[PDB]
Amino acid sequence: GSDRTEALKRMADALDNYVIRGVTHNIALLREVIINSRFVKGDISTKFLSDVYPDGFKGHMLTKSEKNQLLAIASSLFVAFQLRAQHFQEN
Amino acid sequence: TSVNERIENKRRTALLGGGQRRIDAQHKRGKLTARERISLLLDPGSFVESDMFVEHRCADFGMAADKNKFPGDSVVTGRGRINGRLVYVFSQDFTVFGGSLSGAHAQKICKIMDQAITVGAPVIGLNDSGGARIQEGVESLAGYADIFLRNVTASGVIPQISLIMGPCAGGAVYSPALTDFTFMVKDTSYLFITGPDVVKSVTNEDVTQEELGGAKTHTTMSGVAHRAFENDVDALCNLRDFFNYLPLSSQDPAPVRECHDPSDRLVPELDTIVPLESTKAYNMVDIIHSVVDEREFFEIMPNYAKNIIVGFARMNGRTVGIVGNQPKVASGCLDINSSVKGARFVRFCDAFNIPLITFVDVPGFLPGTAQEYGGIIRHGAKLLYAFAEATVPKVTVITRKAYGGAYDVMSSKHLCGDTNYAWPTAEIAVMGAKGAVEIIFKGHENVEAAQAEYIEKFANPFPAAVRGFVDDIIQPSSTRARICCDLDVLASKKVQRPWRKHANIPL
Ligand SMILES: O=CCCCC[C@@H]1SC[C@@H]2NC(=O)N[C@@H]21
Repeated sequence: GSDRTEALKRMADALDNYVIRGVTHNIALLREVIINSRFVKGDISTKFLSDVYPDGFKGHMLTKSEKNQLLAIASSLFVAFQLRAQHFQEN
Repeated sequence: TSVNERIENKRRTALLGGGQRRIDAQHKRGKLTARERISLLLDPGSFVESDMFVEHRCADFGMAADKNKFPGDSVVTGRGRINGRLVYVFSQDFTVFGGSLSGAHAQKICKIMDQAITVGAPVIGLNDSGGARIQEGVESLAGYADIFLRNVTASGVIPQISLIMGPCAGGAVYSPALTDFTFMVKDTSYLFITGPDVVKSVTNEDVTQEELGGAKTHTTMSGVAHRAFENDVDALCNLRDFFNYLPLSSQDPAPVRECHDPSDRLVPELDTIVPLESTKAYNMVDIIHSVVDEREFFEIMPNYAKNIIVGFARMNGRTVGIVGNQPKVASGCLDINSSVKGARFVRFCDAFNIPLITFVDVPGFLPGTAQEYGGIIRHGAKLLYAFAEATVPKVTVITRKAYGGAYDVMSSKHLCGDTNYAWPTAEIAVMGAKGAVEIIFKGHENVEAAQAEYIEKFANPFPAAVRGFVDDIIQPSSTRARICCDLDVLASKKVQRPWRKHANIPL
């Protein structure tokens, strides 16, 4: 990027657009580090991962709005599948 | 009371089946009532019921008492729609006389079956019944036969599906056996002609109902059931999904629905799936998932005779049947159970105009005295005949080995196949290279040079390709595209055969 913010934003977007199937992968951790408020402020050290995740990595934690968005997306996808199930060709 | 009020009374009584306490007892077992099952299975507001007020006419053993009269008489029958397509359904009501079959029960089932055959729509039966109603004696037997005949008359005309959702014993077990597909619910359904008590009394064997006829037994050992589901709800959802695949009758082509997966999508992951060394196995299910639309595959008998794989999928939105050898299990060798499992699926697919796709990697048939004494010859002939008889489009891809008569059985081009393809790892030969060299050159000391020349000249797909046994040798990554193209060309395939009442398949 032209500045640090642009580079971090394009990364987050790149990690969300990365398709890897057949193995487990660390994209979830990488994506969470890149958006973490300490990392974005540059408040980082060699202990960053132990300090930010003492219990362990539990994956992203959704805010009420994020949870509502995820639920809406899932419901829309379910309804879209159900609807496509009804589109037979002419008989 | 007026006639109208008696009508509401009868409607209300029928809607409750055998009573609220019976319904509660049913629920505590973890089972749904017949009407709840119908509601879950059909499109909302589409169920039209038939013969609500039909009652049994038995007059023996106090069966004519008003307390023994139930409107509907332990079965709910009618029609509905699944995803907008017409279907006829009957559901057995366990809360009325334990779901025993009486004259009226069989009469209602036969009425719906006759209607379905008249209009040409599939039939779905949810089975939960103790057996014949002993109080009606021979009458019950007659009803069973009336059903059986219709099943046989409907075979190959309209698809028939059975879902065992409760106890099912005695002659009642035979009707599901005559249908095309049988599904079972785990831990709450079972099938057996004779119960455990008679088994103990006669053969001095100790067994439970689950062991004798549980879903696991009939999905892993007897090869009677095609799928087992966790719950009534899960079973019904999967039943709707499965029904989406089938055509309504044998007069209709394979269903074609809206498709988003491009028909020319490449599959580079297949270019190295097959190991070079013939001593290492791979998973054919991975290839099947890669090739089919959206990686969606409805497998049949997934836990029975795992050395072969059969199922339903879609190519470019068109329903197709998949048959493939499984090198991951028993080296992919054919045997009795796998032969039967493949043969019946192939015959069903052919009967209803569903194209067939085959993936071939087979070294031969399983050896041993157990296979010979079990009649491996006739069982393998079953699958061979199934492929030879089919007139639907047939597409075959050889990934690795195809040796001896097993190559012929697996839809070889000589069985009037349509298109046959070979991957670069294909090997079409009478037998293994070492055995062929032993037989041919035995009695010559310079074995090594002759064996090297033989392997160089024959341990590859060239011998078949040069004779036209395979239409082409294709890069694995293009597989899907090729198949799709062929399925578009062969959709209008038509073949002429000599007249006959029917064939005589080995049994
Ligand atoms: O011990 C290995 C030598 C013989 C193995 C022959 C295999 S068994 C599976 C396949 N079916 C046959 O008839 N031959 C091969």
